[PDB]
Amino acid sequence: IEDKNARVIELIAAYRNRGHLMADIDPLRLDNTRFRTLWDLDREFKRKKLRDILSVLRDAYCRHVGVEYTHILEPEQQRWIQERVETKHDKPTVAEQKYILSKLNAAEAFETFLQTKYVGQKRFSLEGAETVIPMMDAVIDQCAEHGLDEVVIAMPHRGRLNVLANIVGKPYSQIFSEFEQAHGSGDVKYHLGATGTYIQMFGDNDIEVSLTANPSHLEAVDPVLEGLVRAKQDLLDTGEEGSDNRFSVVPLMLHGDAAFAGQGVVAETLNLALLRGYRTGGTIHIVVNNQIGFTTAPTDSRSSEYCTDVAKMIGAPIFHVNGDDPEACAWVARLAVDFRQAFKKDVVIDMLCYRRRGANEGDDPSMTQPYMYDVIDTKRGSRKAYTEALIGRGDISMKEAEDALRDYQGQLERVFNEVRELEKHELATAVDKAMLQRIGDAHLALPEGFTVHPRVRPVLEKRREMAYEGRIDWAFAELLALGSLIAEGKLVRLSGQDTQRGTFTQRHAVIVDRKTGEEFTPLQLLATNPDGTPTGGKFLVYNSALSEFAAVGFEYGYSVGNPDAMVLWEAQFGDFVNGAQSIIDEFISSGEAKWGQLSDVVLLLPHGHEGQGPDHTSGRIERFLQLWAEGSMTIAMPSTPANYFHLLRRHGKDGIQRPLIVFTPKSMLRNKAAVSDIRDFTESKFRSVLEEPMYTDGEGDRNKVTRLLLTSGKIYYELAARKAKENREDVAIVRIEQLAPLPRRRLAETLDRYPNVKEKFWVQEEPANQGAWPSFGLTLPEILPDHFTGLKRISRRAMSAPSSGSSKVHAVEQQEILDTAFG
Amino acid sequence: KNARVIELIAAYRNRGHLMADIDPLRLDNTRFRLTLWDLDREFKQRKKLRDILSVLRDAYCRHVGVEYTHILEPEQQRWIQERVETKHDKPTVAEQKYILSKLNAAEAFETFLQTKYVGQKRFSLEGAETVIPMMDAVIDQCAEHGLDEVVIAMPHRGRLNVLANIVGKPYSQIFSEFEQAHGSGDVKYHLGATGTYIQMFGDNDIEVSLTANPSHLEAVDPVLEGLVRAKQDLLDTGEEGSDNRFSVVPLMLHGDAAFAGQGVVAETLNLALLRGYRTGGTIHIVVNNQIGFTTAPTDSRSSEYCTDVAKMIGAPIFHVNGDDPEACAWVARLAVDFRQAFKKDVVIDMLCYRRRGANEGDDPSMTQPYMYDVIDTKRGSRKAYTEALIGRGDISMKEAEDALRDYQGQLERVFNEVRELEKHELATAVDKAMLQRIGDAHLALPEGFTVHPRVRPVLEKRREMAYEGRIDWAFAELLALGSLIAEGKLVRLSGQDTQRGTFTQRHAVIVDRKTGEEFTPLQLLATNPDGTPTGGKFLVYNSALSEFAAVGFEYGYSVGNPDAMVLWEAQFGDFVNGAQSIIDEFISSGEAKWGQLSDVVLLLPHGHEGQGPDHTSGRIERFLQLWAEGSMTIAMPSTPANYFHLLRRHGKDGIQRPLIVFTPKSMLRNKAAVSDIRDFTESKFRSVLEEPMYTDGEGDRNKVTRLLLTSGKIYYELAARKAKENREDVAIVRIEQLAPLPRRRLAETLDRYPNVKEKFWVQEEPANQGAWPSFGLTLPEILPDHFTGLKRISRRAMSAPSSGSSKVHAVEQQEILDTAFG
Ligand SMILES: Cc1ncc(C[n+]2csc(CCOP(=O)(O)OP(=O)(O)O)c2C)c(N)n1
Ligand SMILES: Cc1ncc(C[n+]2csc(CCOP(=O)(O)OP(=O)(O)O)c2C)c(N)n1
Ligand SMILES: [Ca+2]
Ligand SMILES: [Ca+2]
Ligand SMILES: [Mg+2]
Ligand SMILES: [Mg+2]
Repeated sequence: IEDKNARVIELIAAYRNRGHLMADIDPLRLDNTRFRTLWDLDREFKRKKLRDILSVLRDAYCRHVGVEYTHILEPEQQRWIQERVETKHDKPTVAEQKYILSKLNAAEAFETFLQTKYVGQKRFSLEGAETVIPMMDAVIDQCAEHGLDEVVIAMPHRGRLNVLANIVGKPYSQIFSEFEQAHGSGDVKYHLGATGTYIQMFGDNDIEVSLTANPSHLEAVDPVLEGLVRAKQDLLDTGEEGSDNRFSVVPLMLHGDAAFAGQGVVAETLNLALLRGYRTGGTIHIVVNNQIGFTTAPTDSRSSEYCTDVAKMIGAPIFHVNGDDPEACAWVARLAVDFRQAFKKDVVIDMLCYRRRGANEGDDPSMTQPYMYDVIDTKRGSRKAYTEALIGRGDISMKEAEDALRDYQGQLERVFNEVRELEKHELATAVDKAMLQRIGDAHLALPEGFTVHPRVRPVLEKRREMAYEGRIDWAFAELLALGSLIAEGKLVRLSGQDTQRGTFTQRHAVIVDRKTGEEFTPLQLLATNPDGTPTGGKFLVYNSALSEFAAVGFEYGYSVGNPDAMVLWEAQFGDFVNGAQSIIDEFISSGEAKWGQLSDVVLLLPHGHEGQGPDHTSGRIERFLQLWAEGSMTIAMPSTPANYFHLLRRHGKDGIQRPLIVFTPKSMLRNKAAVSDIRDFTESKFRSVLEEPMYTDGEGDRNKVTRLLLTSGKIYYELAARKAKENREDVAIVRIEQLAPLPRRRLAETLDRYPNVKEKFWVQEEPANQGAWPSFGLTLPEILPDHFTGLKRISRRAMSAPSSGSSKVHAVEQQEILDTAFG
Repeated sequence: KNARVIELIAAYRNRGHLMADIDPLRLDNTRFRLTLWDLDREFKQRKKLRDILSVLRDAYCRHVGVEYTHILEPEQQRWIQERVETKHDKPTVAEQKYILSKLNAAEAFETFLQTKYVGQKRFSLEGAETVIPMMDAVIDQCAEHGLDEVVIAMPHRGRLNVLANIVGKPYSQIFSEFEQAHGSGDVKYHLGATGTYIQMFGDNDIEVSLTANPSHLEAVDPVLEGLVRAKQDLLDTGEEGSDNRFSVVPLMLHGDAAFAGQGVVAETLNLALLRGYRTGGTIHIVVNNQIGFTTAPTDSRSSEYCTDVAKMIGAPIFHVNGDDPEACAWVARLAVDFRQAFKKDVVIDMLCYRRRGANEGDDPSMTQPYMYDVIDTKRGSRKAYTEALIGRGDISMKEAEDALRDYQGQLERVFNEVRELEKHELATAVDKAMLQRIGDAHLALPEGFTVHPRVRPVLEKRREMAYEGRIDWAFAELLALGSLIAEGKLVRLSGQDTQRGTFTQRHAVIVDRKTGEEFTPLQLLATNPDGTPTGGKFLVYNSALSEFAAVGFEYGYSVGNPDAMVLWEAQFGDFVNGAQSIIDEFISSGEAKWGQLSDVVLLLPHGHEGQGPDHTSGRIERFLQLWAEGSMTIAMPSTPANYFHLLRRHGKDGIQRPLIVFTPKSMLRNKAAVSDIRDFTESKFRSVLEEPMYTDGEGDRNKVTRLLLTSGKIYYELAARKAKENREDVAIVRIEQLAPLPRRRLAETLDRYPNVKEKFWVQEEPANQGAWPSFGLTLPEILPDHFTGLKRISRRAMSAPSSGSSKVHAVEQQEILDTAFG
């Protein structure tokens, strides 16, 4: 009947849409509520019997795999999943089953060794979650089967050393070398990066496997992994910026259930997944879902059914899999890789498991989760269970079962023995005029039929004029630096919020056709020599998403992935970079000292007191200076276009991997005094300390100076204009262009040229507790006591905010600084 | 045939929104691009296919795109389905005229603002004015449900319009001393406000408020939630209340690019149904003008809609055409009804356009030439809706002309009113019985309650400490909070694993070994011995794994209820940098910027113990750098009793100021770090502490030639070394209150050591960290006769808070102790 056939259609849709709500995914079965005509079952429907349709639906959607995919908007993706999930799956070969068991044996023997040999390692234990090892193995093996080049992993602490041994393939001698509290991070080896080669067992392919470094800040590494992968993909000419659509470098990202639901950086990183500036062709996510977060239950950790519900944001398919079924876990891992290869989109695997040990050393987890731990106490391991089931199903003989147990024992013996044996042993930046002229000419070498917006056309003509006649402004000097690096063969990646045009309408790195909307990148012409051959260089410029945390994390990641790239991230205003504070604190400022991991990332932070309020005034110079330690970063605030040009060229050509923090201008972009001569680009270098041009080039007399004003940034021009207005020959203004490391020798040598100075003042726009004064006021009299003893401060008064909220108050305070400096 | 119909119905319900006419600009030209005899056949409840298809097209493919089949609760899917799939009778002309009056009021405000003042184009609501009759419908529907208050959080776009036409603030207050291509134009764009909404066609009124915010888009989102939650707790409504009304409604506005890119959005959505954070569902309005400064949506997000993040918590989503203010008002009322029925978030994606540019003097056709050639052909929302009402025969020409008179009068009124405005232009000690009561409370277990065998000694020890002394840090904290509850104060404590405590020291909540039932010993102190309530309460929760949203929430909670004691605890101080935007933009600076006060406490476990650079520092140097006179109190107590007095002073001083506490980890179990009963019953907070051998023992201060100034747990190590070597020539002085510096108490303490020849600031932290960067510069300036020649003893300056090796940590710690006694 038509009514009966309709009930079947509704039944099929119910299993496809909501079957996952009844699938037997929890190996602990904590929730019992979850589970709570006969003649029609043998009737054929449109041609299969109802019982056979219902058996296929129960096997596919209500067994050990919960499939969520009907939320996906692309019908072809829903169809692809449906077809692969709704078929009579042939059980794996005994060889495949034995191989999964061997990986479970290796994982368990590793955990047993680690928890028996050392005392304080329980909090990092993978016990109850060992099925993640044959699962990761299946991901990597499937990537090798597709002929891909590398799998890059990011993960937290749980099972880290097991992943090093059984996935990366690192030897025990390297893993437990100089191996080391009830809480906190263990050995530094729980944080370091690693590289290895994975060799297929039943295939003839190999693939590179790497693991990126990370802090204890859960999920903070997520955008770093994406950036590192994208840099590697651009190097291999694969993916978005490549010749092929393979995206042959795969991000494999591990997570914990509580961190995946609560950390905002997860959503920000998922949001990058299909962006032209940030896509990596889909990430394979594995959530180690042990249904606990330290002592916190999932009902206090999230407001949704699953810890993975955030991934619905980008229409990713989600697979909830029972961690006690390593075959279903391996099968889902392979399906995930196939989906990622077919659609270049993220796949999330929610592996339901348990945490056998506590949240900290000496923890009795039944104190806060008595019910969960009374169930965990009855649980046998996933290895013993999978071995028991294979004999139960008659898949392996009793002899084969004992050999598997002696493989376990041999694996345990080997790591004890190997660690026992280990314990027994224990450049010029100036360019030629022709280079400047070429970059100028590039702004007018428009494609045939291209229509420039009438307001952009004068910018291009003025850049040709500047290249040939001088008075080069800040925005053009930046493009002269990047353009000349591209001409020399360097990859330049520039990104940030509205960075193609520039927040202050100054950059125009990308220009838009007035009639078609087609994008044109003038600096990209520098990637080709006049002979028509490539330089090897490239200009990659993007408008970022409205993120700071993920975007800064990505760019840091990108510089790690390709140390030969020039990577710049620009804040809309330096004031918004505090949204990426975790990246600044945990990776950029400290990654080198903590993990030996190097980055040459540039942060461009528009900075300056101009009356636009406390969120459009400061990049927090004082915070970056406080983070600095010898050799960790370079911190600068250039006052001239040419000095900024030389700063960027020195950074890209010095052969050193060190982050550069630049406090960049806003109104000073259009200050007509803030322009440079051609000779400043062709016959000079970066100057960490600058004197007034009247003393280095003019008829100024340094011996008339009794008051020395030390400063940095745009306030120089205001100080210099007041000096000229009042003909103050008794006053000299010295700029500190490089704030960190302090240019001690150049500063001492410059000050020695003013012998009649009776008083020295550090002049700054920022409040007394901000800017360079908190560090300079303490460091300058200590590093140079014969020069800075008695150094006094001229600044805004100390404030709890970077500035006043009133532009009227700003103007009064600015004038007060100028009147004090010349009082 | 019947099967094809079932599939057709599901296709409209699930994907009809992909074909709905939601974009007023119709930028995507590919968006729109079994038999006719079956159309007249009745299907199964018995309706013709033509009728089923008309209802489905009207409900899902007109000016409203409905997303709801992702919702796992079947009763919620059914509720939406039933209200959306009905033959909707067109509104009454009076209702249409009311919607027009709100568009009249919205456009007259924008015309005035963009004509009277220069530099206002980047904040313009032009192209998005339909958000005003939409917000009006939200608030009017909340008043119709008899609710108490609507609290709004929004960015700059249409902020003053909302002040005038939603909050009801007069023009004289909005434009008072009203003050440039970029940034924030006026402080009025950031300030909080409060008003009363009076219904037009009803007899209800409702309070309407707007919370303060920085320019950091979406950062205010968790702050709004905390604020509303505190107001709900005060009204005894919602989760911690007698009724399930949740009578205070969060109304949260957003921009399309910020809603998709900011992680704090997901973190705040994640709080929506949590017992410690739920507010009964938030009404979200996304002002989706399909642009983010100069950035197109394809570079801003990886999903079809800017609102796709809201699917995380199964919120229903309504995409509505901003050129249809009737559909916009209808969806707003439906959203309020859903929120009231299910106590869950509702998201309204209002598709509109941004008439002006991203900054003053911007020509947005430079970067979006196609969008702006379409915007240039667009007539305003008010003129379009007026023209539509004329064509549909809903209003006569006289009625349309009277609507234009109403518009013209509203525009004249603002100009005139602003023209007229321009013409005029405590003891913290408790009694022994209080300590004994808090001790006894730990053993006053409910009938049949089974204590975990490892928790029972903690309870018994607490009874012992209360009566015999040697009170440890963890108990001293509960003595402070418990005594405040006994005095009638609401105490809210939360953070990651805060019920048990990260270091298994707190046990604020204990769990029944057999049933899992929670017991809160301090909640017994909310009742007097005679049985009457004190008016106090203990609200303690395990937070989600968030820092940004959790810190934002607690800050907002203290703003919502200034009489509450609100404490947020970091698992380790090292993770608080994930909440840097809240520290920088609200906690440290809200008072100076907006006059907005908070008494929030941040508890940051801190100390060098060899657990690595992410389990060592709460970054004291960063909080000290943020501090300015009167903004915050910053402390690092060394004794349980001093921490007790610090919390009691904070809760009872009648001052709304954040308190930053650097709390211990191993020092929780240090047997020397214990206090006597008399320290709680006959003392007070001590900003400076001397060694007990000089204040209570036989020590001689005149023998001291070397003074060691320090803070925190390193004191005990310095004191133990002094004892071991009998170093009478050395004295150790602790600075318990780091900010504001206790200048007088410090000077008076140091005057008691006349023979001191050298002074050293001793700290565990690297030289560029801890208190030395600020103290090394401030102490010789504020007290030159005491600290000229002050020298530092510390770890060497580092780019990380510590070494990654516990072996390196131990060597460096011993080096500090040997230098201090060298
Ligand atoms: C950003 C951040 N916040 C807090 C912590 C402290 N912390 C360490 S483990 C833990 C609970 C983690 O739960 P989950 O994500 O489910 O992982 P699991 O330990 O269960 O594998 C927390 C809150 C952290 N390391 N990082
Ligand atoms: C956290 C943060 N990052 C960056 C900015 C700078 N910013 C100001 S407006 C803008 C674009 C906003 O787009 P959208 O959210 O769609 O709002 P709209 O201006 O279109 O209403 C940005 C990136 C900011 N204010 N806050
Ligand atoms: Ca370099
Ligand atoms: Ca207070
Ligand atoms: Mg977990
Ligand atoms: Mg927008």
